[PDB]
Amino acid sequence: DVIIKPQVSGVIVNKLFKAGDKVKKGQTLFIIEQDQASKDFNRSKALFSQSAISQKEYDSSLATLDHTEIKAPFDGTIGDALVNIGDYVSASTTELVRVTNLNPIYADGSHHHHHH
Ligand SMILES: *[C@@H]1O[C@H](C)[C@@H](NC(C)=O)[C@H](O[C@H]2O[C@H](CO)[C@H](O[C@H]3O[C@H](CO)[C@H](O[C@H]4O[C@H](CO)[C@H](O[C@H]5O[C@H](CO)[C@H](O[C@H]6O[C@H](CO)[C@H](O)[C@H](O)[C@H]6NC(C)=O)[C@H](O)[C@H]5NC(C)=O)[C@H](O[C@@H]5O[C@H](CO)[C@@H](O)[C@H](O)[C@H]5O)[C@H]4NC(C)=O)[C@H](O)[C@H]3NC(C)=O)[C@H](O)[C@H]2NC(C)=O)[C@H]1NC(C)=O
Repeated sequence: DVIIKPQVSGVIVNKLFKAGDKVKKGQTLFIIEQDQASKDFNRSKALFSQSAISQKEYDSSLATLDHTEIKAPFDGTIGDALVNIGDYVSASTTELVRVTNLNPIYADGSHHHHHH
């Protein structure tokens, strides 16, 4: 009784899942690219340990258009795909795929919390 939803709004990049297969708590299934990979989540392709990329005038293409992998909420069963790759999608509202079986598990800690 749960539906797989992303964390942002952008465009599908890929799908590492199957129709009628099982899922895992934190298992990648979908992917969406957006102009916002959080300020404390994405680790970016690489870093600047030193003068290896010359950030002084390095390229910007290597630091943008990040991607957000959509991992299942909890192990169980996954249905089919509603949309396809290369198709723009909205925030969590996008119910491309849904998960069935198992109980509704939840235990994250990224951001957007009002429990203090
Ligand atoms: C997603 O993909 C992208 C493609 C990728 N980007 C690119 C371009 O490819 C993204 O990576 C980028 O973004 C991430 C995070 O979003 C990473 O950047 C973070 O980490 C960096 C270090 O590696 C930087 O942080 C450093 O600089 C800041 C200031 O801007 C902080 O330092 C300040 O504060 C300190 C403590 O308060 C010091 O100040 C104290 O000492 C002085 C000395 O006199 C004074 O007395 C002060 O008054 C003191 N403080 C107090 C309170 O009294 C420090 O000197 C000061 N700097 C300045 C200039 O003033 C930071 O340290 C943290 O600071 C906070 C509060 O400031 C403190 O609470 C923490 O304890 C402390 O850790 C510095 N850290 C280091 C290790 O040097 C970035 O600014 C930081 N981001 C943010 C939002 O803060 C990544 O490296 C980025 N890459 C590039 C190329 O830019 C990628 N990921 C994400 C998440 O987007």
